[PDB]
Amino acid sequence: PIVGDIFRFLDNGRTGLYENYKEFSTELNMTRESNGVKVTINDVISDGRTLSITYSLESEQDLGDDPIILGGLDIMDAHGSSGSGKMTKVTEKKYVGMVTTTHHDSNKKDKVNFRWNIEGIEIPDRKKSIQGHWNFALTVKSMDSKERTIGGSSEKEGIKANMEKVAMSPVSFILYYNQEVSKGARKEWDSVDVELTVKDDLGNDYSGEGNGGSGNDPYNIRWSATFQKLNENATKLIVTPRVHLRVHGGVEYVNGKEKKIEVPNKEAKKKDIVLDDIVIDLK
Amino acid sequence: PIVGDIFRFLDNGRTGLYENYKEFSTELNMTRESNGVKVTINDVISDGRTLSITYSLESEQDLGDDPIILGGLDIMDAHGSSGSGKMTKVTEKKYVGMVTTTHHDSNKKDKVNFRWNIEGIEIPDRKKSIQGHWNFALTVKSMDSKERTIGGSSEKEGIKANMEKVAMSPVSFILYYNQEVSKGARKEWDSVDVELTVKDDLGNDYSGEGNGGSGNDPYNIRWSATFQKLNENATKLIVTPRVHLRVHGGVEYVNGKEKKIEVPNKEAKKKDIVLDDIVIDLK
Amino acid sequence: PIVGDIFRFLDNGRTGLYENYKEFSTELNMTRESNGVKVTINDVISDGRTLSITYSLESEQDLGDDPIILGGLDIMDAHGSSGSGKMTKVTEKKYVGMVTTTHHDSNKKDKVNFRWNIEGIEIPDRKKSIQGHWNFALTVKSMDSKERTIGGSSEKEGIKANMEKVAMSPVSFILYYNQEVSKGARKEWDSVDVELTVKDDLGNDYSGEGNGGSGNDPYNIRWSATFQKLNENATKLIVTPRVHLRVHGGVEYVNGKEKKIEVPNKEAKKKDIVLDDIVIDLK
Repeated sequence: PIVGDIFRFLDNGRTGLYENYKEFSTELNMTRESNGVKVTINDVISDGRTLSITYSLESEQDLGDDPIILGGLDIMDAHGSSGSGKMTKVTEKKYVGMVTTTHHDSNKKDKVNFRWNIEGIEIPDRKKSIQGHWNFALTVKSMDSKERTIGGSSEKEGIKANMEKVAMSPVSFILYYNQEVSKGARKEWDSVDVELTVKDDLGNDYSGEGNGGSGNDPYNIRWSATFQKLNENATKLIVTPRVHLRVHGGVEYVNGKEKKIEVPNKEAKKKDIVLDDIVIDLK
Repeated sequence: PIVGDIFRFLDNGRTGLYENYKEFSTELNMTRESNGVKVTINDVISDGRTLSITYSLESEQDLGDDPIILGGLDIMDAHGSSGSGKMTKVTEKKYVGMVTTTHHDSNKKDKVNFRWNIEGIEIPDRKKSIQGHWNFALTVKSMDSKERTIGGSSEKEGIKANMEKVAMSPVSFILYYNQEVSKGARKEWDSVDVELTVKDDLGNDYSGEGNGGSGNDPYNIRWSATFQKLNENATKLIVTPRVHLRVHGGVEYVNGKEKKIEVPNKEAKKKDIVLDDIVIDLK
Repeated sequence: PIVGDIFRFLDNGRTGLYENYKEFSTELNMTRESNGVKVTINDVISDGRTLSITYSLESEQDLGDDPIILGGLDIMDAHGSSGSGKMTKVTEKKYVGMVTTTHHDSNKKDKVNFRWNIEGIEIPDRKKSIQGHWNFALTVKSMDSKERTIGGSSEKEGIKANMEKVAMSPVSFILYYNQEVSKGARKEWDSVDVELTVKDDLGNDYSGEGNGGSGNDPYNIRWSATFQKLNENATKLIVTPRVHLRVHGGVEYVNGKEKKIEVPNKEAKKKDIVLDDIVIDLK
């Protein structure tokens, strides 16, 4: 009850990644209640890399349209961490959502100890928050995954994508990789962002979702993304790096020398998208 | 100054619980000030079970109608914890409030070490927050209480309330207890909530307030509540468990078979309130 | 890029303090990215007393006018701490800001270990937050400063300002001090606030900014403030303590005894500003 599978309920309208999550999840339906607010933490699961959690939020009284969870899901001994969260209305007193955390410890964790510590629910519609504490402290065993360390790359505008690792669970698979930007390229561009699109030998496409990036400069970022149950008959992944370059503010028309149209800075120049292409042996 | 007794000022319009809190409180009026905002932490007190704190908030500039404290009151070595907070305007630059935290360590704590760590004041009226840090780190000695471990219960619809413990301070008293729900009952209901109402042998009623609940499933929840200075001539508590059952979304009219009115699901059925009744020896 | 020197960009319209901060800063441009939001932590610097950090915030999608950083900059082994933060729009997807934290460890710290842990970006304009994690864990070496322990004071209305310490970095200098309030004075006043204004032997004035205050009662507060690069030819600081006294709610007119105007409480009385004056040997 509420919604039967929160992972699929939340997986919209480009779709697929969460498809096998509940079945591989540990169901807990463990509850905390203060101040008219019952928080339940439903399905639980851990890549080894990323920990995803499913919850409900029920109240005595309207949360409205976009309640804000104050607090945080925290992994003990995460080295860095990144994350995401969604939430969706099912009734004006029921909400289901998902919180996701990715640690940046070099190796994956067999057991993830985490604490979900909520300190408040803001109800922006009603200008107000519900104060209190709702806490869960628990550790989860990770599903196993096969990781191979891989290489492979393509360059172009200065600006170049390196594969690092691949990891395959029963439910999903992960691509680890990073972007490098040259002194040339850094200079004409201030937001280089390298997306990968995934196919296998075989026809198929993979839906996926970033898990966050990191860097010591604004340009050389290690990233990783998670994608759909790898197809069992696939031999090879074909990876295309989409690169989205950007710099605007205001700007100029130069009706010039005549009668030709011309902007400083160059109006098509100064924020574009480019491509490349890599082959990974599932082996 | 500000308001003389924040505990009573905050205790509205069903009334009584906080009545003796200030007198048994440790007054500290310890202050922190950054960014135009002076936070004072006035009265302090600890059940052994729950820690309640009283504060003022003064600013240079309007908080408006419902300022939001970003941060948290945290008990060191709390096992779980729950809590509540209220705040009330006294001037457009003065606010008084109370924060309450309940730990779920099996035994009560003689000393409670806590940290009140504020990271911000949102001013939803003005769409804005005041960023900063205001921190108090301090430990409080608990008032003593007499706790007896008790049993006693009543069942009905599957769905059954068990007393666990009673604890009596000079200022207030606590009932520990839990609800159990059967496979039968769980199935027709998704929000069973067991409230207790308290009398003594003697006429009197007790105002009280939940301190939070906990469970490993959505149904079997350990709870506790706090109630008024127990009356000294009372011998026995008479406890009535109010049970509020719920499931709606949309719904149906069936003008049928004729001419009788009929909803799926059954429109009076599927969210009700029931009762029972228990006797506890103050002994 | 973005803005070249965030410290000066943020230093408005009484101006000077941040003027030499970037040059003495450690530039890091270390980045974290989740959920469409790239947070960069640009310039870094530490008084020994206070740690100031500069950052950018870039998004895929409007932050609007006053985004709210949920989370906190935290110093490990800070004894108490206080802080401040500003942020300013540069584009509807670019924001630059500064966060400042002051620890109240008796001695200054040669290395400050801190964690910047962001758990969310509220977008009050759009009623909404972006959930996730963006974390930086890093330690900074402090710039050296010359601290002398000093005394000196002036009294008046009961109510009296004591110098404690002075500390001079290459970029800025700090005055440590405290206010004391007598039983007389405490009684007619509930918000005594002692500001200092700074000159040297020499003509010059110093822009400065509180770093927060602390006290075990609402009145005797240790404070400190930071001011501009001390002028090299200065021999002595001339410090004037401005004292702002306050108590209003409502109030009265007494057309009386005739025809003279008279308010209870006394309408000019009950919130004023007074002064004093101290000489510190730079020695």
